[PDB]
Amino acid sequence: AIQLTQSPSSLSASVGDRVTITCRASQGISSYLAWYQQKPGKAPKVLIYAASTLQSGVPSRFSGSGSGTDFTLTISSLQPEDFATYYCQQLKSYPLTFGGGTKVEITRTVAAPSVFIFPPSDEQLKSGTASVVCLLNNFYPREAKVQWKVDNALQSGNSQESVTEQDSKDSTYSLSSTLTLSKADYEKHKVYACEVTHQGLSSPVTKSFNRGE
Amino acid sequence: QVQMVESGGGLVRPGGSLRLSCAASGFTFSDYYMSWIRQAPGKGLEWISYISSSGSSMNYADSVKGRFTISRDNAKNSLFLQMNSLRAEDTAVYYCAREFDLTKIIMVPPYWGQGTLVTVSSASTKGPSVFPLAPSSGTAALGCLVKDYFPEPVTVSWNSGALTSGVHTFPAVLQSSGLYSLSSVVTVPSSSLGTQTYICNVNHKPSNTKVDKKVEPK
Amino acid sequence: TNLCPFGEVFNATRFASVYAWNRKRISNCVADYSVLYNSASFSTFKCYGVSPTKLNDLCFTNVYADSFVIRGDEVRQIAPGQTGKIADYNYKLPDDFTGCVIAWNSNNLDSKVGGNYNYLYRLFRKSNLKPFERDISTEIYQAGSTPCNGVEGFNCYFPLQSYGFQPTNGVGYQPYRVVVLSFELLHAPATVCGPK
Ligand SMILES: *[C@@H]1O[C@H](CO)[C@@H](O)[C@H](O)[C@H]1NC(C)=O
Repeated sequence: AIQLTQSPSSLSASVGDRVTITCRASQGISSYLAWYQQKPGKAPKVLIYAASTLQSGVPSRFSGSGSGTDFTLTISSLQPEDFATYYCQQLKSYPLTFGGGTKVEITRTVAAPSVFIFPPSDEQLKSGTASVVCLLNNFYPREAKVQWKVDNALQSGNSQESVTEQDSKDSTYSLSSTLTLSKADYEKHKVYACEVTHQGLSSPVTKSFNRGE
Repeated sequence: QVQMVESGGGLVRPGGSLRLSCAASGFTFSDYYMSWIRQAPGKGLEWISYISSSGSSMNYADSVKGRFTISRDNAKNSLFLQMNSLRAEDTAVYYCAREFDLTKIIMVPPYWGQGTLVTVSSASTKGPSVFPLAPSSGTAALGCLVKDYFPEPVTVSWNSGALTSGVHTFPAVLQSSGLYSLSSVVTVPSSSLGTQTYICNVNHKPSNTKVDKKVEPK
Repeated sequence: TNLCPFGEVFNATRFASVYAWNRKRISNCVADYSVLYNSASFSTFKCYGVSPTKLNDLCFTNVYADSFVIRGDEVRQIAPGQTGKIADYNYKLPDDFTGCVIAWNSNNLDSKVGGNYNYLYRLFRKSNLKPFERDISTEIYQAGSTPCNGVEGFNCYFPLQSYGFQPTNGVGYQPYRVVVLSFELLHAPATVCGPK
């Protein structure tokens, strides 16, 4: 089984930079090579087949070269929508095999988050839990801290967050922290606060509401 | 237009059986070798199986030999993957792919379906509840909170796909209860909050949940 | 003496693939080649250098029955000097072929709802077959410029194709049972004679 060795396994680069990715086959495979692009939560799509033929649609920023054992994928001017994981596939012979992937991130200027807080809904309260959600929209870099405060008491153990992948237009991130309390506990308190720390803010931003408007 | 649509994914007991199906159109199906390739959550691409154009040859990666069997029906433009003795390592997104054209000798690009997720778990299916993330009190933010479902995936859209600018659908988080949760949010002009209608469409196939929640002020 | 066993040939439960066509040697028996034609359930009955109702007053050393399954649009190939995948890579009739070609539709025995993959034919070959040759090799076929190392891939295809007979195919893609009778007269005591 032909083994493929792809380098590097991740890289970051600025918009407009040239990005180069390489694949090394354990055997001659002449030109029987495809390059795939896989965007977040999508299926892999072929950019180049036969080592250097552009698939229809694919922007001409993309090109490939090599023959035998050493192949190269070039994005001549990295664009925001190029955030993806790239794979090489050997097509000489079954079992078909793949390189390990190359996560391509975009280097960007600093952007502060826009912060929103969201009280639990009328509906969910009837069920016996309360979910308090805090949104951090379109910031950069990824690092961020959310602290929950309930009547000024710092919460611990009762929040989970997740972050999106880099946005395909402005290369920023978004994050969503959710605080989970029982209906009883939630109603024992008035002030619900989301305190956000991020490199783009001079001082932590707090967004808050009072239970029951 | 080449189209490859997969189906039959979902929740399977550890040790049980599932049969995936790949429907194809836009090309003379019987001319092409086909393959199943799978991608585990967060991992890379693993090829597992191929069948030749006419069904006279087939083979399997080692992690799958003895347990899975590939087949095709050239009258129905359909590829199949029968999966037996499933286990935790088999949880993945399974893709079907059309590869070599024995009719010609020119290299053609492969074509892949969209994937289907099979989850090998003993836990029970469970449909989500959907709660609005009501907006403002300019650019306003609103959303939907899809809570307590199993297994993955859940899909969200906004205004039946009419609203796409400004959406962020977050990765599902796995709570201590063993159920997942997921939020989806949109940024929207403040003035449009009286005029324009905002609905989020949640669909959780493993429990046949399809819910539309109006997200509105107050 | 005894009767020739054409019933075993024509009414055999299993028929070979054409790439691996079966030859039976008919010997020491009395044959009514009319009673073969009289079973007028044959869509093809073409004879070469001979005729039914004349096979009954003729004696030969050996009679050969080659049998196999192909598809409807390939029957036309089971004839001398024909070209095509069957005539070139599976079963060639010589220029001096002397015998009859008898075929008939077998959709009721040889198709299956998911497709029957038991019946195969060779699609690729480096060289045309010679008359009455048989190639049962299974080596991967190099359709391109690079070797195949015993393994399928781009331009490296296992040569045998599956017919995949299904009952819903149009006639040209349905299975036909073929029997080719070849009559041979060596300088030796004849042992296959008509009743005459
Ligand atoms: C095949 O079987 C049928 C039905 O039993 C019979 O009538 C026919 O004569 C047989 N054919 C030969 C060649 O014996």
